[PDB]
Amino acid sequence: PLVYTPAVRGGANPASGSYLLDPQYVNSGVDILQATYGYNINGTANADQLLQRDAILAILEYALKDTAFVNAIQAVAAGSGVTTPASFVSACVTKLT
Amino acid sequence: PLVYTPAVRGGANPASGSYLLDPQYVNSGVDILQATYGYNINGTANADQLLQRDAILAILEYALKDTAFVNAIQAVAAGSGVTTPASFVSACVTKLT
Amino acid sequence: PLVYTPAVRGGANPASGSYLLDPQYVNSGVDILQATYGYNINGTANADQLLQRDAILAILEYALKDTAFVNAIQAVAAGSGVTTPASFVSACVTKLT
Amino acid sequence: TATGVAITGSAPAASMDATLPAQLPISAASVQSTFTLNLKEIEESKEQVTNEELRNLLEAQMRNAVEEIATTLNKKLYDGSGAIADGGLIGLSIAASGQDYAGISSATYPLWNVSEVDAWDANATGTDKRQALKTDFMLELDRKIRYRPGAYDLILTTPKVVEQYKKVFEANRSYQIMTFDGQRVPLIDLGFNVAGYMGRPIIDDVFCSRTRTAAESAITTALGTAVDEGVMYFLKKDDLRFYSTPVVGAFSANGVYTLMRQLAQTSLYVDNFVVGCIPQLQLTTRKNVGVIKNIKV
Amino acid sequence: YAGISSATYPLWNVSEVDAWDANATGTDKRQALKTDFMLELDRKIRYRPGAYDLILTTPKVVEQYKKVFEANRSYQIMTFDGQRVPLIDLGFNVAGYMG
Amino acid sequence: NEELRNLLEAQMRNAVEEIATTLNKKLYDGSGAIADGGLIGLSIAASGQD
Repeated sequence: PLVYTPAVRGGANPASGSYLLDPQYVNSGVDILQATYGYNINGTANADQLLQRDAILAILEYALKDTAFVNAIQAVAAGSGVTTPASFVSACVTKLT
Repeated sequence: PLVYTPAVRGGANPASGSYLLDPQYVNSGVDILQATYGYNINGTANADQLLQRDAILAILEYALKDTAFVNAIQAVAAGSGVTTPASFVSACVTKLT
Repeated sequence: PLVYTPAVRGGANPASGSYLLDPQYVNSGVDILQATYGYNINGTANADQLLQRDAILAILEYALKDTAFVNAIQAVAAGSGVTTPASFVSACVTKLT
Repeated sequence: TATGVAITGSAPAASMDATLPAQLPISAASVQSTFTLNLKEIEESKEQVTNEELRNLLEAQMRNAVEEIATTLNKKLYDGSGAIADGGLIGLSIAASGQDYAGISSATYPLWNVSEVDAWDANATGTDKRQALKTDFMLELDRKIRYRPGAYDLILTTPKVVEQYKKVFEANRSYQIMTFDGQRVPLIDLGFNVAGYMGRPIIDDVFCSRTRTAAESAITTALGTAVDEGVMYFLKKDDLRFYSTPVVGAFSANGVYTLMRQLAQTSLYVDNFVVGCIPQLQLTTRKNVGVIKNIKV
Repeated sequence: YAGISSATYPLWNVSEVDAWDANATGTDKRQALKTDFMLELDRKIRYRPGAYDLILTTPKVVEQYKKVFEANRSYQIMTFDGQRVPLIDLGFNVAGYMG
Repeated sequence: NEELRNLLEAQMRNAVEEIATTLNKKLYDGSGAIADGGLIGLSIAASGQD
């Protein structure tokens, strides 16, 4: 089970529901990201959605900055059946399951 | 071999360098990103980083919006040993090999 | 592998692309020709059509003036089945191959 | 929301409105043209050529290149679903449909779609279906603009569909003769123009079309093409604006800002000109939009 | 007609409207004269913005243009007071198409 | 925006105008029925009902 907390230093769960992501340097070098993240805008979360939001922020704080995650998602995009990038995001599903 | 053009319509490679992402609705419901993406700010991309940036913008545009991928990344975070999410991304990277 | 140049004394490759053929006396006697030759008008000559243009100016500068080429082309115009002068020009393809 | 609770009730289930962001970048593409004319050519064409609009090559071709930017641009105002090859435009084919166009979808939000009188009508005989503009595809569109309470000012109409609009009249007219005693013989004309559908005039564009979607797969594989050539586009003129960037040194050529910039010289007797601009189109509020897709044409 | 074949430059070859249909029954498929022909030709002449002045009409086709009026015309007497009687013309001559 | 800036006052007239736009909607569909305001409406006020 994941014990994630929002990875900004102060301002994890804001009052306005607009969690401002920290700037992160993504290719380990040359590119910055600078996202935000708005909370509930179509109702609330349905207690599966508190776990999916728990992992969307986990794949976005720690994984894109990490240089071991991006070297494997590069080699998924170098497979011999991956074009037209909706089959990229369906090939890496079958890897994870 | 992943071929890829950016999913924003008239903003494929900008002149100012600041590729502004279109807002996508991520949790299949209730949230919103409104990300950006800065180009070369710590050097230039040396022809292997044109493939890592190729896979970062694919996992950011066409993956977090998809509701089959986010349930596939949810189950990895609900295993046995995925705590303090540097072990979450290490349990994610062994599944991608 | 001819290295053919246009036979005007000055004015081989003209600036405006209107290569004015100098007047030539064709039957060795009685007629005058007075052509021109416009260069690129439906694109560029794409490195193969330079060689075809190399053989049309040669048949126009140096061949119709000649008195032996015109007697050989006279003999093809008295063959067994040479009428309707598009079977004339297809009977001399089968001579030149 | 606003629910009905009892008079001795409790607090009813909090809620609040939602606003959404928008998009349409103008930062990526452009549209350009070049000349590459000599310095001898511009001189000896002042004596040899005859017409006065061919003697000056630099004056003529610069007009001939600005007016090519203008005619390649509204061709891509009905197209341009892509990229650098289209010119960075977006286009009225996707800005008047159920597609995304600003990041705001239509599957998630059903109120970001336009009014459609799609006339394929898949129940008739095969490979032909495409029922003609009768009259009730058009006062039925006006019903759908009223539920989503908007108005319109302008109709777009490829001149094939004006020819189908004009044949609506000839199924509903008949000539009549009156005031006949001893004067001049009656005098047939049998021809008529178009005032344009109740004071909202019908402009007609030669280059107007609409690329069929990928959801209309069985339509475009039964007709061979996807250009559809039969759209109407009931639009509002003050709700649809055009952008271009004023870079320094640029001049306005019929509203569109263009920049000249003669290039550098390498030798004598050569010029190498260029000319270009950078466009973008905007369609705020899909309320004031109505389309009559798939006419018999 | 001048030096230009229409196959290499398609901005020649005049906008035509044919009246054969190639699939009606019989041996004479000529599709007599509808008003749709003068609207279909005006459509294909609009895509290249030129405007005609004349129509040249062998006078058998003027009869076919005149027999279109006879399909849809009638006579209405919208004056009821007396003092005069109507007078039949039953004849009419052609001004031309759209002026 | 000068309308989303004041967050209390804007949501105040998005509620008063929401009470009104659900009120004529139940001027046609009332039938008592406490889950819609207790109105009656013209479904049974202009018919053969009681």
